[PDB]
Amino acid sequence: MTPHINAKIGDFYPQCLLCGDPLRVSYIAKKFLQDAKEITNVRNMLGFSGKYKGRGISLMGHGMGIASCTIYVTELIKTYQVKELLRIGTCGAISPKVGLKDIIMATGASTDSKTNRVRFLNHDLSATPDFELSLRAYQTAKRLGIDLKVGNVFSSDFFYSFETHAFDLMAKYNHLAIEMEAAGLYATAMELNAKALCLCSVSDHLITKEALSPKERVESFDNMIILALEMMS
Amino acid sequence: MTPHINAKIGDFYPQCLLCGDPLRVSYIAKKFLQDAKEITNVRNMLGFSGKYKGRGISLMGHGMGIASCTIYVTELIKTYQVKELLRIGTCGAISPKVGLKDIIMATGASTDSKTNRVRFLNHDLSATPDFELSLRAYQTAKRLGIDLKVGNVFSSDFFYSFETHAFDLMAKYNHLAIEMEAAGLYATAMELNAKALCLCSVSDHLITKEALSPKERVESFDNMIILALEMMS
Amino acid sequence: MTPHINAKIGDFYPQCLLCGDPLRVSYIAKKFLQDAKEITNVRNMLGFSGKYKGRGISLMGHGMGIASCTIYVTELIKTYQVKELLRIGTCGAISPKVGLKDIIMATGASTDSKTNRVRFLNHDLSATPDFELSLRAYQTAKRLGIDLKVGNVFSSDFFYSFETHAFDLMAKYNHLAIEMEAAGLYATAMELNAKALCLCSVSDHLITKEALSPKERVESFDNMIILALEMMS
Amino acid sequence: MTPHINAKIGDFYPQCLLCGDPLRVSYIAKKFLQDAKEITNVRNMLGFSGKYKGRGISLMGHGMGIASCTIYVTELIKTYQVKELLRIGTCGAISPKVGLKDIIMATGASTDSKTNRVRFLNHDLSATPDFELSLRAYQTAKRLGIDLKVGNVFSSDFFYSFETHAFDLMAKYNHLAIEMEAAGLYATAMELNAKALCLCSVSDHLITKEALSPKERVESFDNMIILALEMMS
Amino acid sequence: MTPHINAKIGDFYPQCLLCGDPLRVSYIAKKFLQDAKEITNVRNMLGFSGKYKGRGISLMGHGMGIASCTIYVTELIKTYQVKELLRIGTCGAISPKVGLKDIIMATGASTDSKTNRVRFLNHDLSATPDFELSLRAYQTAKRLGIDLKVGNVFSSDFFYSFETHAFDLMAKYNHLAIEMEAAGLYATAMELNAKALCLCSVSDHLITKEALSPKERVESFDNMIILALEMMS
Amino acid sequence: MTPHINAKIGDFYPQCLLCGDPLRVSYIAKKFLQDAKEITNVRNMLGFSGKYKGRGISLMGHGMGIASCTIYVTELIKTYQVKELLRIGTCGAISPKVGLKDIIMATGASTDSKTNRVRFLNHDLSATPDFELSLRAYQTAKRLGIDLKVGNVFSSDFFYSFETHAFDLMAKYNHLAIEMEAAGLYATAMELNAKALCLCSVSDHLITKEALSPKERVESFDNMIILALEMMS
Repeated sequence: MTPHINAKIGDFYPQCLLCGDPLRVSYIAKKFLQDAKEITNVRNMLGFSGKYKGRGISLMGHGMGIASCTIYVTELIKTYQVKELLRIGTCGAISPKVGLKDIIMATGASTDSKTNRVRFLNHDLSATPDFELSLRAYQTAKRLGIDLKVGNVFSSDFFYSFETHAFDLMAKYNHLAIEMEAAGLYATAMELNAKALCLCSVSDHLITKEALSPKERVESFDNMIILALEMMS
Repeated sequence: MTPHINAKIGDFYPQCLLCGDPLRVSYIAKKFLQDAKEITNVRNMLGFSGKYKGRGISLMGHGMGIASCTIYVTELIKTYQVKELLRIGTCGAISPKVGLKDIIMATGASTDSKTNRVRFLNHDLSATPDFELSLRAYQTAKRLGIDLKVGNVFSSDFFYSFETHAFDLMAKYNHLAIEMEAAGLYATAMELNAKALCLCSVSDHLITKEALSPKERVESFDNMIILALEMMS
Repeated sequence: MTPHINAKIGDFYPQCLLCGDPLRVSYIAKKFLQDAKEITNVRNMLGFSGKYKGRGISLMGHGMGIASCTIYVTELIKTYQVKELLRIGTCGAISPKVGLKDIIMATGASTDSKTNRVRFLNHDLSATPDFELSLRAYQTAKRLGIDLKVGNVFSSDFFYSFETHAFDLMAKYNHLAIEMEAAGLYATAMELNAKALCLCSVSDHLITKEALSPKERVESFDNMIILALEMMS
Repeated sequence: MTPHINAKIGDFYPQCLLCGDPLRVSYIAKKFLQDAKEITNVRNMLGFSGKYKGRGISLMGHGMGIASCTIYVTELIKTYQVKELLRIGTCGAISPKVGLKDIIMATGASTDSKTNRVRFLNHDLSATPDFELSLRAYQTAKRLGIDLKVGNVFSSDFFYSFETHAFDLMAKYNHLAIEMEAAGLYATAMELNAKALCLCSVSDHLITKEALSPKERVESFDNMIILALEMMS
Repeated sequence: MTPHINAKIGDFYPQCLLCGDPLRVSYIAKKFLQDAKEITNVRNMLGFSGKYKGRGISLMGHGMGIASCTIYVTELIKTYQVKELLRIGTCGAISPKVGLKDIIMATGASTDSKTNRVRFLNHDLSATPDFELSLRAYQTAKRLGIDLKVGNVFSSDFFYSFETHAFDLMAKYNHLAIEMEAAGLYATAMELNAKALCLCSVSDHLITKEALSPKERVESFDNMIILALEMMS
Repeated sequence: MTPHINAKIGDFYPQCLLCGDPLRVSYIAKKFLQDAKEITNVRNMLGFSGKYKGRGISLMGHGMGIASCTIYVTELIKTYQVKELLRIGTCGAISPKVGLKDIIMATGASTDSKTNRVRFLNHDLSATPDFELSLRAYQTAKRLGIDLKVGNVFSSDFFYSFETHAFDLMAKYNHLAIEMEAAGLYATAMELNAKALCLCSVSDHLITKEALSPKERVESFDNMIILALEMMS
């Protein structure tokens, strides 16, 4: 039905969790969902629909980077009628305000990409999440006793930065971490009148300088997963 | 002291309400504050300290445009130890999602200014308010029976726009109204680790050409003033 | 009549002096003009008309920053038919060629604002004054024996710069001082086919760190004020 | 070994073929490569090593967009010591000079990404392939009776473009087709002193809206796979 | 001594006239100077020294475009000690206020070049002439009976514009004509603390679409030549 | 017929060699062409037509910098029907891989000019030569026993750089040398559907500190001249 998703129209629930990693999506379906069905698998980018403790949710992989993320989110909204999108990914810490393990809620996503300038009159689009979703996250995290760190992230076109000298400046301006997709998710959701939010877990520390294995990036962040499932349930 | 404020160190309370118009500031002190004292008046830009329901509150004018607002906000934080800054004003609505008398909570401020590019590595800074402050506005509005319109505003360097043809695109991307300062207030507060939020009253609709009568303008601004004072108690 | 000026349509003389500070404007009206009338006071931004040595002249406050200055200058030209606009402001010296209280005529106003890029095809607009006003300032200063310094100024969106490391480069390219409005004045007068010039007196010296008090910024510049009045005769 | 590749150093041969779709990578391994072995599978992004006409060749998936392709290419060169990278993909034709089923050698990759301005002093990096590899492709195509179409491609951050009105201009400047990775592959190989080339098969015509059937796409893709393997052996 | 000038250090007088065309330079030496000596001829770019009414004056060709003009003016100031540089060039009028053969004094040179952004912090440099020279031109034109038209020029990288639709906008903002060098002459003299002015004679009218016809462009601009020689005398 | 060329239509052969220096063009005409005729001479920018091994070839000066090169290339293609344009210029080496008098073939021309962003939607145009011409150069160089170095060049608006600290980064990205016209030649040829290529001989080595005299820049590069004539045969 679209070039990158081979689900039937109607296979997605209106609420969808997203990860860049399709194997994290697969792990979520197996560990937390019942009656789960793989609904799409083009380019190995898996998506699922199932029940979290009796309530329907969908999961979808979005690949790495703003261009990849934009592709999947565009199709989810425009073709698959998805209304609420919650990214739960990984990020690299740069700020003294946060530590490893920490879950960050991104109230803004700054970027070194040109995509928002192309979208938005070559001006500065402030890429932001839906407020209702951010409120629901905060309240749920409180209810569950999960100490959520709240601020900006910086969404980069680079995993391997050319601007490591600038991390302190970013931290000063309340950038808690760097990842590579939130500004894409936020701008696409704004374009298309949908509700989006990004949470991310600090697996890696860019200034100290720890890094999780590929396996730990799938398996270490059950608290963030539970937060997402609970807030969309 | 500073070139633009003649208050004594210690004259400002840590929480301050801000408006563009120093006569709106004056109006607030004269009507709503107990023991209101004028604390500064350089360039006729007035500021006050007083009490509301037993709580110390300051008020400060910030003039028009990001550059003017930045001066005042920088001085308030760095010299006068202001920690929480709540800006209230009118705007020009550009979205069908809002109408006359609506109060907007600006969860992002986009801009055509170069100021955030200068501050932030020539990249896109997502200028955002403090989350706790925004949560405090939402909960207070709920208590007061105000239905907050939440979304982005666009902060322009132009009152008389050369890009009116772009207003529908702005509205498409969840910009509910146009004003001239919020992106500056937000960036400055991000730079300086202070808590900021902007609320805007819809007095004019730039698309529908709706405009409130001079009397209902006084009544609607009073409603927004009450919201703000209630938030700072 | 306009949102920012409440003068009647023939209240301004075609020749108008401008200061960002409405209290310097008030000072000038009281000390130097006969039959001076306050003609506007919206947002506490004062303007006056009266006579100097028999000839009508107007005075108008323009606030701080290009965005503020543009609002006022646009309205003075379009609504009030002002033909000649002479800013007599303050600036921060960055060259040893000038000292505290020196008078500078800006033959060009460079800028870190995006406003002229937005106005002018995303190209470089060289913001410049009317040559005949500049000629008249030079000749009037020689006659009065006031030694006018002549060169570029840099019109910034920042009073508190993030680029102090660049001030030497700006001084190398013949920028004598930094102020915040000249580029906006010049571009607005260019757009609207009006005659403009900016003079500024040095109120801050960024080499020497000496800075005037707010009161001194009103009172210390009679030579600049007399120069301005004399060139309008 | 890296966050995105779980192969051991020594697993990749120094020549590697790249495709965006890891299922395409799998197909090539299963049909064309002797002793095909899966060597990486992080995020479902498959990579393989095996032999073609006696020559060791590796295959690696790179995902969609410049940011994703940059991650994988950086790690293949800097960790896995890959020296020669040949990307083969589909593209959307924009030029009258090409049509469906044509194979394009990209001698330049233009872009709407900011990545190369970030890499390269905010100037214009002309992102180009290694000349000797491009010569090898030309000679191998002639030998195989492939009428190789040669020109620029335009590497976009957008699959769903906001600038379809510009496709004719891009075609005028010798952009034969649009894809989403070549500028990244080229700039990364330039940075890291590796040899890279991108070939792409026209699967869709973005002007006429004609498109190959799924069967027709696999058949045209096979010709390009043979070209790539033959030039690497 | 330089790659572009084969004059000996000391061959140039400190006052030098400049044209893009070395054959205009030749014409001036032969018609207006006594004891003229050709002092440089690298790339056929002729320069001369001679006498006008007993005073030493030099002449130098500078080719077309900001980059060519910058080469020669940098060399003249830095190697050859030239102190005063007066360009007497040709331009294409975009204003109704000017006609064929009118002389324009450029009080500002706008540009579509990136050169000034490269030189000046990526901001807007207002490229302007030395005020004393401009005063000297104005007084000398007055004494001679020459009607000097005064305003900005637009210095383009394009003789054959891609933006002819924008000539009306350029004219609105007080650009009387388009040429290709003034912004570079002015920026280089500002860099290097030298005095520079640009005069240009209208050879082409781009609005009325009228032009001088080769014959004709030779003795056409004697008013400008003499004005220049008189101001250096 | 054009303001910059006074040749008659049909005076140019369809294959043209180009140098910035019209005296190098003159040298080539006298030393290597039979029955050579000077065909144009406007602004001392010479051009010729003659025969090599009985085949017609033309030669044209293009001056210095992209704006100048663009003027002449535009006129040669549009008015004079020139189909194949071969720049044989000079350049400043920034890589250890090349020495004084080495011949570089530019497979891309990076730039600090704004010209290609003006041309190309504010995006990155990858400025590249015609492939068949580059193939011809390579094969012809083999035939002659000339060792042709191949890679990118950086086309600057500056001979005297403000970014000398960036040379090592340009070299890292496979820029062998800096010159000032190739990106303009390439973009113009791309715009007008013509075949172009740039070869340049090293006249300055910016790393080792060699620099040829003006005479050497005319006379030292017979190998490059012979290569160019033989490739047009």
